[PDB]
Amino acid sequence: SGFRKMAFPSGKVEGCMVQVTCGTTTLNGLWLDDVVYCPRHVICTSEDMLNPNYEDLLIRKSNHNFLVQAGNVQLRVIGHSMQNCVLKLKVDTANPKTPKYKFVRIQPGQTFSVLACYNGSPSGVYQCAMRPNFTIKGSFLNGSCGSVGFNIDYDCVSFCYMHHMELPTGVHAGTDLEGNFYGPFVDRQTAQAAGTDTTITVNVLAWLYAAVINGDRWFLNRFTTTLNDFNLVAMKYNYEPLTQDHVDILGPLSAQTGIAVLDMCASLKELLQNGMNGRTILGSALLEDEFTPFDVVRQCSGVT
Amino acid sequence: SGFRKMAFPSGKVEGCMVQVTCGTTTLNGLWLDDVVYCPRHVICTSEDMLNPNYEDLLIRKSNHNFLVQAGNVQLRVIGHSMQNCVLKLKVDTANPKTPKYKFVRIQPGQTFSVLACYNGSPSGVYQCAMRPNFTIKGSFLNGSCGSVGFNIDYDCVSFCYMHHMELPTGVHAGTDLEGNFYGPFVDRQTAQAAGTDTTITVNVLAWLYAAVINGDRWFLNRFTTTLNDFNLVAMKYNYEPLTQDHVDILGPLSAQTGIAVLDMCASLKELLQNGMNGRTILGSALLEDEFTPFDVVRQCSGVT
Ligand SMILES: CC(C)OCCCN(Cc1ccco1)C(=O)Nc1cn(C)c(=O)c2ccccc12
Ligand SMILES: CC(C)OCCCN(Cc1ccco1)C(=O)Nc1cn(C)c(=O)c2ccccc12
Repeated sequence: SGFRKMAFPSGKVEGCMVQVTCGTTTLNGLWLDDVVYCPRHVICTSEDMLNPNYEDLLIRKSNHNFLVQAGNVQLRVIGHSMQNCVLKLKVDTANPKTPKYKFVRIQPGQTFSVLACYNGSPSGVYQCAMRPNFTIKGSFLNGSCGSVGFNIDYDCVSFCYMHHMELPTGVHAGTDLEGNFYGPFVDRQTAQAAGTDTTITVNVLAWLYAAVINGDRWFLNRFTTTLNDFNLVAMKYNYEPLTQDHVDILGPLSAQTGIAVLDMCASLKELLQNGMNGRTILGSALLEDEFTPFDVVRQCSGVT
Repeated sequence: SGFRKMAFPSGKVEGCMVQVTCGTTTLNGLWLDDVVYCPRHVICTSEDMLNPNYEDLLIRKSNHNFLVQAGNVQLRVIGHSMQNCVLKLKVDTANPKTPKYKFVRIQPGQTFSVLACYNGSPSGVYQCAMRPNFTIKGSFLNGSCGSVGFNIDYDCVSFCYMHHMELPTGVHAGTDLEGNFYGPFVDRQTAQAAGTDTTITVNVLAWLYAAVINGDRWFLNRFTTTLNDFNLVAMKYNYEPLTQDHVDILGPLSAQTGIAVLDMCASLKELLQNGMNGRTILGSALLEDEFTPFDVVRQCSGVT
């Protein structure tokens, strides 16, 4: 029992972190096989970041201008290319610690772990979610660009995020491992505002199921609702609309607890309308939305 | 910017996890050098757990009765001994992945990361704190015994916790790596109640400093207080008393923000008395106490 915000074990990703330096700019890179992936803004000077033309700036860079250091040893760069907002640096040595991996582009509401790194060295690991406005609420200081987000399925690491930027409001933006930004963000120092950060409804419901499984049941009410009635309330409270696909995904949690999905929706509707009244659920005084239904099943069953 | 509950990178500890089986009981072990450390109740059957006499039960066990599996390969046990509530199994092979390490016994209020494991395989990593009642609020299912808690200082892992038990209230109890339980708990299936789980005041203050550093400043008030006046309020709200040692530890955070420690105490006093009024601090609707002042400095400075 007990329910914690849990990150994946980070070892498989730690073995991939390298430092990439171009000129006087240093950030993190991800070394998989004989390729090092890093944010393309490693080629920029501070002055270039106001309005960079990456294709033009890249012309002034050769293989020998990219310094890649894995631990305290230098990797030889034998090729380089730009794919969207990431640079792929071909090195002469395959990473001996390369885990089985995939590159995946996640949808909003999906969670993942971030291994925050500085100078190619891991500092910590935390769990977060792709917000519905395509930002993440991370913990990133200068030098953390190139840190990655991932999920693990047994022995395969699915990389889903690479850190690029902080918006002026302190929220974070980045790309998938193909270099495509999540959301409308661009790698340029121009003020970019985020859209509404709505609450991930299917994740709140999953966490209410986790709470029932662990014995926090005070919020269970005597009501039910429909998807349409619930969604009227969800819209009022800036919660994402609940679809039958979300209901389907909650099926195993509904089966384990015996609480119909629409009954849990009605309990969540009452929590939104009445508030918590100074009470807590799983040690939180607000409704947690960074656990997917799969995370709850995984944590409550002990998948390794 | 951004402030997250961050665990240490778990790779160095992942390389130490093994599965230990004795008879039909299986749990996790920690392999450092040529010794595997695990909870002594691996020698017990379910019936023995009601009132075990470990010294007597251990007489019926030889080296060949302990099965230690590291990955999918078996380690040869060449010696065994009981130290308090842990068994030390001497193996014929030093763990090639043994990191630099120390065994430390932490004080209440100190935080650490837990690598939850099942069958010697890591499932996840989370950050928690030794509560003032010497329990931890973890996330542990059957099979998680032997999972460890640790802190990392550059390349040295300081192991501070080994998981042994869940109390009937769903909170967790365990030992240091010398086998001494934190608190008064015993490894026997007898109902054991925990004392008052008070809030770690110095950690709440540290987290209020982290909030100011990241721009959440609404709670900053126009008051100051004294240690004695603050402690009258702390006692009323089941907060640990604040000492001058805690004030000393908050010094670097006071210096960085320009907010005197006693001024932050007065702001915390007003939050305790007025509540949050539906507002949040660092995305939390309650006062967080599982960040030490050192964790805040580390996270806000980017120590790797
Ligand atoms: C858009 C994201 C990716 O980067 C944002 C941060 C960009 N950097 C850091 C960086 C990345 C590569 C090379 O330098 C940066 O120096 N920008 C600034 C540019 N200029 C001209 C300023 O005057 C300035 C003033 C204050 C703070 C930042 C800046
Ligand atoms: C005290 C801590 C360490 O262990 C608590 C759990 C102890 N175990 C598991 C275990 C560890 C080693 C061997 O078995 C256990 O089986 N106890 C029970 C004993 N008996 C006799 C019951 O009837 C019973 C009924 C329901 C649930 C648990 C038990």
